[PDB]
Amino acid sequence: DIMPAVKTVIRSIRILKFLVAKRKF
Amino acid sequence: RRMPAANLIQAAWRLYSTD
Amino acid sequence: LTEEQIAEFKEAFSLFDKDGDGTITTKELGTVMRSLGQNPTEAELQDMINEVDADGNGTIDFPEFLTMMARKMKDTDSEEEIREAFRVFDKDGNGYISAAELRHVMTNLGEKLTDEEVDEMIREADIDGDGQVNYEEFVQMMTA
Ligand SMILES: [Ca+2]
Ligand SMILES: [Ca+2]
Repeated sequence: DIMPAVKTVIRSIRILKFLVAKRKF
Repeated sequence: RRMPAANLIQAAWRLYSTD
Repeated sequence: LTEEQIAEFKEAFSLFDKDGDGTITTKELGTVMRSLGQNPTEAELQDMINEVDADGNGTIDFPEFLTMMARKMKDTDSEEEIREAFRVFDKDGNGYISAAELRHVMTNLGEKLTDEEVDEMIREADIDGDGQVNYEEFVQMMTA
């Protein structure tokens, strides 16, 4: 079952996206 | 400014929403 | 430490580190994003990696990846920044913003919010249902 891994991948990209939008603001 | 501010709020909401 | 948590983070790391050298490059981070329908620019991919790249060597290793996963939105300045991002649209300085004014700005501006995503946001942001969002309290709720 790959689903927990995939959910974690999505969360990690959203963390990166959040951290960049914070740097840019 | 407005766009980078919208970006931050959007990104924060979509992260909070992963749960 | 238990191998429960070790399991999911290692597997997740491997989905990025497809070449298995122990590090996530911009090319690999971008590949994963593109495979999820995203179209990042290389500049975006660099900026992302630079936010968690402790040793400045330009890629993400496993400790950096774990550290990032744990940190989430707990960064000390995260409430200040997100809340200051709110103030921008709070014309009057009360610390409040109308629901309607939040949905306006959220939907209209860049990285536009889905009509669903904004519906969920407002339902969590206006707890009274009067149309007034104490955005500090909202930010304090998002920032665990
Ligand atoms: Ca690699
Ligand atoms: Ca590194």
